[PDB]
Amino acid sequence: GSYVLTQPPSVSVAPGKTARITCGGNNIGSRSVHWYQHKPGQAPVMIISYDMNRPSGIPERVSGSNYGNTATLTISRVEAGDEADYYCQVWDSRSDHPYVFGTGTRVTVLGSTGEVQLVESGGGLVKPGGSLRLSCAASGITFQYYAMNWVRQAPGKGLEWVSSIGGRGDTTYYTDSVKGRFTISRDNSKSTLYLQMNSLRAEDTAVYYCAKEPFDSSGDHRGVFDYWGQGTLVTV
Amino acid sequence: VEVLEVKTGVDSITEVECFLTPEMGDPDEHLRGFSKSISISDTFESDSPNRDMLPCYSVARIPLPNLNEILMWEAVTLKTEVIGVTSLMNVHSNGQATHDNGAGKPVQGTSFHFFSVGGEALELQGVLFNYRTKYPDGTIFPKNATVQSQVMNTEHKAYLDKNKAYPVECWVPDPTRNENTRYFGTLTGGENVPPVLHITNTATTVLLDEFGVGPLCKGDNLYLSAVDVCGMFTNRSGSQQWRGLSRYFKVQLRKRRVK
Amino acid sequence: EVLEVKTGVDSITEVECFLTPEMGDPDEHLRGFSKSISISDTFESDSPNRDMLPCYSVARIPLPNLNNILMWEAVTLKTEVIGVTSLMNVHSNGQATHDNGAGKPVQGTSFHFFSVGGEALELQGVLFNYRTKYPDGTIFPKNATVQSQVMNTEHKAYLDKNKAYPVECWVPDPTRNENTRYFGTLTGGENVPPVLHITNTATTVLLDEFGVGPLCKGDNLYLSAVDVCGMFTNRSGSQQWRGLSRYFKVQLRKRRVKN
Amino acid sequence: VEVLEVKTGVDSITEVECFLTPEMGDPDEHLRGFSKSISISDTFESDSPNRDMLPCYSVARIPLPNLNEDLTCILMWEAVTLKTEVIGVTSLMNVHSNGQATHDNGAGKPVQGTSFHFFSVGGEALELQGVLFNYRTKYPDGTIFPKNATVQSQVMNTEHKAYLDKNKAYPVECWVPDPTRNENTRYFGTLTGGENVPPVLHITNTATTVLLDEFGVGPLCKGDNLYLSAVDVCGMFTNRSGSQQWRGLSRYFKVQLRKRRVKN
Amino acid sequence: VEVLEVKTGVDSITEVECFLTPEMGDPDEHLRGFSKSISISDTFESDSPNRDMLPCYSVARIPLPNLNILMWEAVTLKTEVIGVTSLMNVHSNGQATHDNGAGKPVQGTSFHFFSVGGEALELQGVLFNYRTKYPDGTIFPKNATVQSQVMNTEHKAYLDKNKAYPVECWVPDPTRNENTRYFGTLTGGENVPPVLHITNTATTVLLDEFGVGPLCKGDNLYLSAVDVCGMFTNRSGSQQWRGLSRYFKVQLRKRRVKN
Repeated sequence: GSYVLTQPPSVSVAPGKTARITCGGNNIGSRSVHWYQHKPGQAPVMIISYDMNRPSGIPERVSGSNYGNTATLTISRVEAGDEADYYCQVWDSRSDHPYVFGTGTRVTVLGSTGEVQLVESGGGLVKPGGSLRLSCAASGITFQYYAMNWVRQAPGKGLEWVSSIGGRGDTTYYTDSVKGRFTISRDNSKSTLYLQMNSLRAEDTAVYYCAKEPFDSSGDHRGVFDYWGQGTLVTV
Repeated sequence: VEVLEVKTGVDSITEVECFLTPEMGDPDEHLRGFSKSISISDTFESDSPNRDMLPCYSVARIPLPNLNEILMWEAVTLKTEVIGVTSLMNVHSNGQATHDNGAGKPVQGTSFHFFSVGGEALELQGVLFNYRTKYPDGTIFPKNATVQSQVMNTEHKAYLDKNKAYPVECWVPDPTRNENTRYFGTLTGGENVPPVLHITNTATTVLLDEFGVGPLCKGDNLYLSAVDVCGMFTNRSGSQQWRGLSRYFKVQLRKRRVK
Repeated sequence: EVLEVKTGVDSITEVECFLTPEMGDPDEHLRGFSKSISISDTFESDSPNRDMLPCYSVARIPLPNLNNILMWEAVTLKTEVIGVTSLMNVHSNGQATHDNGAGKPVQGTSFHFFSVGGEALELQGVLFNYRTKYPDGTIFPKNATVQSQVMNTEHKAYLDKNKAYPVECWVPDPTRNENTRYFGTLTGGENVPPVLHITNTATTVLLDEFGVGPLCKGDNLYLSAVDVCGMFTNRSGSQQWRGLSRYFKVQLRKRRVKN
Repeated sequence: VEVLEVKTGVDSITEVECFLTPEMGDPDEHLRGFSKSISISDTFESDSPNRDMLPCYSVARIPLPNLNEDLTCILMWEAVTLKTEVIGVTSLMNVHSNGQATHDNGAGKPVQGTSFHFFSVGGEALELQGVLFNYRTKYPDGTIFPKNATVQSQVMNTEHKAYLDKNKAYPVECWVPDPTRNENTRYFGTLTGGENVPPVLHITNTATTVLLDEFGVGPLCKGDNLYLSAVDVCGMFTNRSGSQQWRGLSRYFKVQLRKRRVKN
Repeated sequence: VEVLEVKTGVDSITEVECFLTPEMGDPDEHLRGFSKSISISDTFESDSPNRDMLPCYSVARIPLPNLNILMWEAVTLKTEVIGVTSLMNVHSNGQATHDNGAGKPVQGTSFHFFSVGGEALELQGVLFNYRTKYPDGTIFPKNATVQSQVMNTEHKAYLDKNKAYPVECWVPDPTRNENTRYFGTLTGGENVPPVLHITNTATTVLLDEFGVGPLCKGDNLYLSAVDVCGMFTNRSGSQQWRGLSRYFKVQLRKRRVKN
């Protein structure tokens, strides 16, 4: 099948105490693990890349490791703000499931609870067997140097990778559950990403997120989503 | 390959001219030809660098005129120089002042300048500074690193057959192989080391061995390979990034009969 | 097609001149200095003053009128930096090394470069920061893209004007310059000692591997030079480039060519 | 040995190719090719270094093919040309792994400071002479060092003669090649001392050293054994705490040998 | 002067052997071969150095055996700096490197220069600061303009006097000096190590590309030298130039010339 990442469904911690989200994987220690924070309604942010590296903005409190059959996110001085869903993610270049996400860990706090832009369009109501065109308008970046992705979150379920495209539009990959139905495409001049979703089924209802990969001189796939769009909900 | 006589005549000689751009890491488009700011790990055990922090070997596989219808293209002379050496005099752009009111700090510190011409992919040997360093998905690095990987582990053999893949700090030219390649490299380590870059179109390197035979291009393919880490750029905050430059190659080849 | 060299009393001529440095010249009191170097806040807001940018120096020297079809061929060059001892003026408006100490001598990044050719030196553009805004009055890489920081083949130019081509944008194009011999050394770093040798006993031969020197098209010899000796730190701590003139002496001979 | 004519033919020539790993001290497995962090003694009289703090000469004794399976009138392998380089020079650009920052937010301090690069090819064990920085230094059990060190040991004591005939044994700082012997060895060494000295390491497969003497005779391998010997202390690694360890690298050797007839 | 055959025989050859003492400024008798402590001026426009603060070119005019049309031709030079080991006196009125440390050795900017010629060395003027006021008793560039800081052709002179031509105003004129061989090295910087070799085995050949050496007009050989070894820092922190004498040994031979 795919590679499997297992996560504890939920974790509880008091303000001040430290929170540990584990990401179990068959020899995950020999794979680069990335971590995403997701608060309901907002764009997911990358908090750790390549096991333990913090992007500009993420505080020293947040900490990553990866050794055995287990990788570990560690938020140390926990605040009300830290309450969110945390996903681990790996990349398997050259496999039938290249971008693999964890099941997700919801953290709850039990005390007393802008150069790059990605703007999304196209979502809404549509009937079973119908069509819909998502678009994602990037600004502040030379689009052809960035591999781009569609990720979705079905009501209740976690993050599922949908489709990936290269910078030059050369490379296209899809999840097995959308192969013949969904088409990904780009207009580098108009600087926008497209998902043509036709022959829509009921299990496609989800918030569709636009996900950018880091800069690459060739626009190659790198296996990390360093910036996300605010998302667009499709219902059926 | 028993090497025999060289072909003469108007059509017996060809020329290959190209540039190799540096793979310094390219953390965002604004920093093409720079690495990411260098993070220092807490311990040897917990050293897991970001992919855009690792400079990589550059490689070009150039097809030559088709010869068959047994001749091979033989690389005889190389001209090479670093392109854009004067760019390192931009000491006014987002640098850290030497002192109060002073000009920017110029690119300086550890440098590695390396170029190779060969008739097959450059052959690599793996040596790791820290064997527990976790090299990131997307790079090709010494697999199954043991304690002996920090001095010499013969299991770590590879071919420089891909761009933005082979990190500079894992791989060196394998001196046990590379019979069909000529390689030249200089590491000038240290923290405040001055770059010394010469440019001239009057300097030629001869690629012939002690028997008068140059690299023989198998499958009519010439393999150019380069690294030019010129040193490190210190920006206002004190952060340091590798800075690299492209390398010009000009190779004279001639037709040689083999058996 | 290059043919036989002319012999006889009148078959040979000599060109002797000096090229003054274009360091920026912020006011008359500071001829051969740049303006004090400002550091920009970010890469995106880097807009240097014109008198802060050293430029390539160039001289186009008419030779005796010739022309079945003869051209002047540059054979030998003698060159040296004029006024090397001026860098021992360590008593004039400098910053003390320490309490009661002598002035801080000119030091830091240097670029010494000279070229002899039968046509304008051909330039390739490489930018340290592609978003650097070069000022009206200079000629610089136009339509700078992200790839301009490593290698953009659109940025081709001829060194055909004085006080125009900034040193930090342009290098000799190694893909052209067949009819020019160029020599350059960048010795970067912040505290680097200048090492300047002077002698009238040293001669550079300009002939290529075929025994042919630069052929002066339209009976014009093209001398080009940069001599940024390093930086002068004044009392306040601010740093200016200091440059010196370069002597050229070229021996040329008449050569018959065809077409 | 009166040296006579060189043998020619297909089978008259052989090649020896190997690497010598560095003996920097190896304080634990995590630090293979490093020394232990360097302690400074209180006085000259109380200087007793830990064994894993002392880099040692590396040595390899390589058997060559049997030559004299022939008849009356005695062949020896003669070492003619050497190719050598340091393996893993680019490893010294790992400036992100447990180092001390140059300054606030700066990259790690790179390996730098006093270095000793040395290689030898010979037909017998390298011959050593003893010179001690401090004669009262107490070298540890497990090393072989100048015995019966007198005051004159600090400049020159002719009693301190030895053969580099063992690995992880002969400390670098006690022993140098004995210039009074080593007739049958070619040795080359450079000490670049100082505290902030930049490493300058060249690599190329185009450079060849000729081992022949002024008479055109190279090292003659007694008992059909070639002796390779090396030291490559590249400088010192400063870790976060400020403590400094030697760092060394392996050395590639490639020696071309030819059969030579000798007499009586 | 059409140069013809060299004279042979016992009496056809002569030798000139002498030392030139350095003119560093000599502020009092106790400090012979030192300059005065270096004052730094407030501005460029108010820079008026003390005469005993300016090192000067040394020159010797040596009469040769009377000949006459024969002229003495200088063929080979042996030269070295006399008293290089004196720079190991690190116990005499110096500034400690650190607490309890030995004295600071002579270091920093150095200029080593020597010339052999058949006429006075010809000088070109270049000024660091054109508004520098050189003192009565020295010979310096007269009528200094703004262009004097890079190259002013009005500033021509002959090194025809001792304790007169300051080092920092004058360099050998590369447009003249046909009848002189000159060699000079400036190693600038504040902490630069002196590197002085001594040997009686090294010989410089003074013959030009035509096999002709300097021809001594009026039977006079002209030796000229500067050896500013660096600067001495004394306890107070003040810095003085230190110089050393230079040995010359010139082999001359009789040469016939015409018209």
